[PDB]
Amino acid sequence: SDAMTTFLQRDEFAVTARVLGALFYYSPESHETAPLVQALLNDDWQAQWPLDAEALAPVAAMFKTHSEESLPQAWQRLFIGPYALPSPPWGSVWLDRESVLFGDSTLALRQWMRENGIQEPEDHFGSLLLLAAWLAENDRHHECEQLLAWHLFPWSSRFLDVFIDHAGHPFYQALGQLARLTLAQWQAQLIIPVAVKPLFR
Repeated sequence: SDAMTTFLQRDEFAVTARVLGALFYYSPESHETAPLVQALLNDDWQAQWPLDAEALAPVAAMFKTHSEESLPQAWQRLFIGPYALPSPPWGSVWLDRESVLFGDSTLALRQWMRENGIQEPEDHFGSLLLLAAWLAENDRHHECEQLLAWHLFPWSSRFLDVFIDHAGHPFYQALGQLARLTLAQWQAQLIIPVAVKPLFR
């Protein structure tokens, strides 16, 4: 490392948070993400992602792996309904004893946001990554690390493990794996430790 390469690489965190967050937040047909989806399905991108090539290669291939289920079918099944979601992408599902939306962990996140002047529940996996990206982009690094350590990482690894195991569409399995690898890199570099919180699901 040196100061020049570090500065030139400043956007690695935020851009990867934005990609991962968007792909969990928006439908794969959205104007926001369809071009990214198309590139993951068809094009050469992995060299530009800030992970080791050996770790990325299987993931890039998994994105391109065929299913008879369409991406819009999978998105609906995984994130919308009507049947229970295999891995619901909201923090309070994992961190609240009753496993509801707008739970106690959601309120803890809200309080933290309010005390730091930061402004549908807020604890969606994709929403939290998009918020982390915004914080990093606006030079609020201390706050970004608290968001990750206290409000995302206590549940994200569990959510991702279940999602990867049960997604059942290669595109979304790959997205889960990419997120797991990327967030693990971030966790390993965090200045402060992850809050250890009970997980109920």
